[PDB]
Amino acid sequence: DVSLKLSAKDIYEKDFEKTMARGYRREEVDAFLDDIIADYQKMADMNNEVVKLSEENHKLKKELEELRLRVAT
Amino acid sequence: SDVSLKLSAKDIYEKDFEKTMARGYRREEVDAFLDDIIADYQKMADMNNEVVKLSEENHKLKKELEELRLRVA
Repeated sequence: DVSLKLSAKDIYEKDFEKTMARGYRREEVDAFLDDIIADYQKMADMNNEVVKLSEENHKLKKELEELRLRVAT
Repeated sequence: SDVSLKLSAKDIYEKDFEKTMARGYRREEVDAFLDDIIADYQKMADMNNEVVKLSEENHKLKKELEELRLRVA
C-alpha cells in the first residue's frame, strides 16, 4: 500500500519491444528514463525505511495481540 | 529530510513522446510502464509523511510491548 512497486533496477533493466514505425523515439524515452532512474535511486533509502517500519509495525502488533491474549488466561 | 526529485507524477502523466517513423519503442508497452511509474511517484509524494506516521506508532507500540513483557513470560 505504501512502498514502491518498482525499484531503480527494475527501471534500468527494462527494455521495450521495437516496432518498424510509429513507435516512440527511443532516444527520448531513454533520456526520460534516465531521470526516472535517478529519482528511484534517490528514494531508495526512504522506501527501505518505510518497508522496515511497516514490517516491524506488523510484528509489534502481532506480539502485542499474542501477549494480551496470554494475560487474559 | 524531504527528497527533491527531478520529476513528479504530473510530469510523467504529461510527458508526450514523439512518434518516429524509424525503428522505435512500442507505444502501448511504454505507456503501460509509465502508468506503473506514475503510481510509484504518487507513493513518493506521501512517503515521508508515512515514515513519520510509522515511526511514531512503532515507538508507541514498543512501549506497550515492553510493559506487557513485565506481566507475561
